[PDB]
Amino acid sequence: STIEEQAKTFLDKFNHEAEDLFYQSSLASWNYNTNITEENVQNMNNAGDKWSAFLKEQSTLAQMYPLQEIQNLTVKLQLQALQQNGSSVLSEDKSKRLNTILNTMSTIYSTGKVCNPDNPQECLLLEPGLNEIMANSLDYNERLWAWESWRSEVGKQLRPLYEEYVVLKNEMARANHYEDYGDYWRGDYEVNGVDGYDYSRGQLIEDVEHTFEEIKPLYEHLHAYVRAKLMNAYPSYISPIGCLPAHLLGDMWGRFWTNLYSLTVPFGQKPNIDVTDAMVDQAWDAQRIFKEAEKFFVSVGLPNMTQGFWENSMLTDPGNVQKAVCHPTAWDLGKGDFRILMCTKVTMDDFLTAHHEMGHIQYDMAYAAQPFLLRNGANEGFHEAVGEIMSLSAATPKHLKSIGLLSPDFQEDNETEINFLLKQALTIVGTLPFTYMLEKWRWMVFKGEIPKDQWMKKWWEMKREIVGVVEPVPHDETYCDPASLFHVSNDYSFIRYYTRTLYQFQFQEALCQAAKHEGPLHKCDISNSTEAGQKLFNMLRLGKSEPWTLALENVVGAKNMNVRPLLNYFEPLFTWLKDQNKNSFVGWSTDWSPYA
Amino acid sequence: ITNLCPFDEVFNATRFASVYAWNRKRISNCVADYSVLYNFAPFSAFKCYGVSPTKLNDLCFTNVYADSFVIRGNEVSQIAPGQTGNIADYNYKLPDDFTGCVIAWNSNKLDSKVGGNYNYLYRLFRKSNLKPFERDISTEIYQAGNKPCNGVAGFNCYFPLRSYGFRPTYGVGHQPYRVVVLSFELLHAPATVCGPKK
Ligand SMILES: *[C@@H]1O[C@H](CO)[C@@H](O[C@@H]2O[C@H](CO)[C@@H](O)[C@H](O)[C@H]2NC(C)=O)[C@H](O)[C@H]1NC(C)=O
Ligand SMILES: *[C@@H]1O[C@H](CO)[C@@H](O)[C@H](O)[C@H]1NC(C)=O
Ligand SMILES: *[C@@H]1O[C@H](CO)[C@@H](O)[C@H](O)[C@H]1NC(C)=O
Ligand SMILES: *[C@@H]1O[C@H](CO)[C@@H](O)[C@H](O)[C@H]1NC(C)=O
Ligand SMILES: *[C@@H]1O[C@H](CO)[C@@H](O)[C@H](O)[C@H]1NC(C)=O
Ligand SMILES: *[C@@H]1O[C@H](CO)[C@@H](O)[C@H](O)[C@H]1NC(C)=O
Ligand SMILES: *[C@@H]1O[C@H](CO)[C@@H](O)[C@H](O)[C@H]1NC(C)=O
Ligand SMILES: [Zn+2]
Repeated sequence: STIEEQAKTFLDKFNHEAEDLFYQSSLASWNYNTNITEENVQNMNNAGDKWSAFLKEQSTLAQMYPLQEIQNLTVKLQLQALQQNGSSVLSEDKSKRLNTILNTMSTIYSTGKVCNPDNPQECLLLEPGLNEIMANSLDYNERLWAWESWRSEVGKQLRPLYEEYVVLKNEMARANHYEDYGDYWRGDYEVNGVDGYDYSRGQLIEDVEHTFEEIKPLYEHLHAYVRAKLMNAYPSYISPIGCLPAHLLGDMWGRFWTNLYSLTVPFGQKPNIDVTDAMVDQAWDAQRIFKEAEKFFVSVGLPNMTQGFWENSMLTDPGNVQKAVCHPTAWDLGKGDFRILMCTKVTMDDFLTAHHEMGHIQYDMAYAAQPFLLRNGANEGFHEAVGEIMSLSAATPKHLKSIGLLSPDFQEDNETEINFLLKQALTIVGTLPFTYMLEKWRWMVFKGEIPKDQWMKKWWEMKREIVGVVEPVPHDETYCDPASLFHVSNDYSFIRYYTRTLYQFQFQEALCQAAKHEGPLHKCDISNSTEAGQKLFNMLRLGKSEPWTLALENVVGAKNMNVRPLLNYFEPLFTWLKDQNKNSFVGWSTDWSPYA
Repeated sequence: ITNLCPFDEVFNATRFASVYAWNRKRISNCVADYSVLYNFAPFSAFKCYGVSPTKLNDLCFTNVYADSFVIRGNEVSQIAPGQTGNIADYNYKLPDDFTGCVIAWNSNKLDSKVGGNYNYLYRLFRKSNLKPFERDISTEIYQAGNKPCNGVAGFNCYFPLRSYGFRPTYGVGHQPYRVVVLSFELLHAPATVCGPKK
């Protein structure tokens, strides 16, 4: 008699139908990914097409419930998730144009090659073949050639594509009751209906910036140290007072400064903890690695792995007569089907990635009890953060010393934690300014403070200020530098990594406070701590059934994204950098450029 | 000993019924060997809500009913007095004064198929909850809405029966489970079924 109960009945039907079709689609996708063949592709495409058609039919059926008279948070949230129009709101011509634009950008990025006028038979793609130049070469001129060629052949050719993309996506968002496509992306964090836990779409902009003004000291000192470690590598090319040239960062776009570790290592004599030799001497296999991972997860208090996970998952490469995807992934096929897809080798990195993926699977198992639409992380940044804290706590010396990979005689001299924290900061805090600046630039482009006449002019102006990276060549408006990245020209939000990076350390510090940790934060192991496991599981089992602020309060104790745990993690490194930065300028001046 | 009950047929039957069309077998007059109730050694749940299983083969009743069907793994807990859910409400309801046993065992190897065993049904939608020990096999369009359905399954007009699509790769909570519930009717009549004469 009321809309709220008809909606409940419709959701009851939809949950079962969607669960069936989603399981079929996921099973087809898994069968393709482990058994790359010809018929598997057709099976996967048919399952995906059926799932998409069913989803569209249910979406157009759910519009008849106005959602205004549904005074139940769960039903209203499920219908709101199911009622999204998406690209089906514009004209058919405009939707087809947008789809073609997206497909063209994705293909041209995938098929992106480099042309060498010196030798026509020197074509390289973004595949690691080109990546060794931007990750291992020690030549300024060669790195400049690679950078300029990539920005000239791919970046210049994606300018009008992105220009029309912006207009089409803005029209889509405005037709979807959003002032911007950037507003559409910021809607992944919006919470309404529950008092005290309300969180606004625009409130993200003033929070991400607010947590970035407290990152500037640590990142500035890290940038100063890294720069100081590059004049010796690149003489008369770094200009200590100036910024870091764009093509010397150990990466194509400077997203992670991971490859700079071999050049900016604090103490060369002391090595890093590498238990790969120990775990290959002790006759370890992939099965043993995953058994140790579930032993860790049981010790912290979470349930062990399902019996069907051990027989259905693919943990070792079947590459005798077969093909598969080397990407380590965690699969929630639905209806109690959990799997892990990775070609595990005997390596410490494989150990950490196994911990991370099994953390993903544990989160999936935790929220598997929720309805189909509410079976996801409370926001886009919880899956990856929850997975990352597992590898964060797995790599500590007191965990390897316990499981036997590190013999119980290791001495942790204070020079080694500096190396570890600097290596981890070159990856973690070295990407926060880039992520923040890229997402801010893309938001401003979408909403409109950046005209098409000044797309490049702002992009470097931000890059010379927010992240302290200076371009080596004066790119004109023909180029499109912030379109060469994988995520930007693929319909992917990028602030997810920023929020994930902050949530990682928030969760880690919360579970350390629950585990009665004593020393510094980077030496934390949450094993054998059922309190930390229970505290984490309280948030894990929620799924999307509760606002992400409430879920964050269920572990951290504060309903806001805080950067203080991140600064607490790198506090010894921050002190060492502050001491080491003496007799060297800290910061950068934007009024410098290598070309001038 | 040549009066054995047909239990060895109901437990070992090669075709169990759907939960909405659960099959009732009347054990009328023969020697009830309740100690042979171990056809499937790993019974998932053999729970007696009346006389204890040790004393089971001692009492004499006038009639026994065996209600057999197949349900989901997490839906086994709904086969109990005073339970709620799809099975208890719309498919199979046990009275709070139930006197008998519930024997559920996993049958993943039997009632599952690689492509999906769409042979078991359950009533997802019903106007009102079932009364204890009464069935509803009708397939009539459930009028969730207010406009008359006219017997056409469309908007706000749902077909009441949904299929358990069973696959061997499911989790133990979604794998098939064969359930036989024995109700021991003791009435104002001579007790025909008796225990073994051991
Ligand atoms: C968690 O507890 C376990 C045992 O409860 C400990 O790990 C080792 O367990 C073996 C079992 O035979 C024993 O040698 C010791 O109990 C432990 N060895 C060492 C060197 O500690 C350990 O306390 C914890 N394991 C971790 C943190 O990985
Ligand atoms: C799965 O891989 C196996 C090889 O071990 C082979 O049967 C075939 O490539 C795949 N199966 C099917 C049914 O295509
Ligand atoms: C909202 O609906 C769900 C599902 O029917 C129910 O469990 C929940 O209790 C309802 N909310 C409130 C506040 O009762
Ligand atoms: C989706 O399209 C329908 C069609 O009229 C419209 O009523 C609705 O406001 C749109 N947006 C939603 C459902 O978020
Ligand atoms: C997982 O733990 C449970 C105990 O709750 C038990 O089934 C067994 O010890 C473990 N099973 C597997 C498959 O690891
Ligand atoms: C800590 O490290 C500093 C240099 O980083 C060193 O001078 C000092 O001796 C160390 N403290 C010890 C070894 O206790
Ligand atoms: C029970 O069924 C099996 C088939 O699963 C078959 O051996 C026979 O019908 C029965 N077994 C007996 C009576 O021992
Ligand atoms: Zn991942």
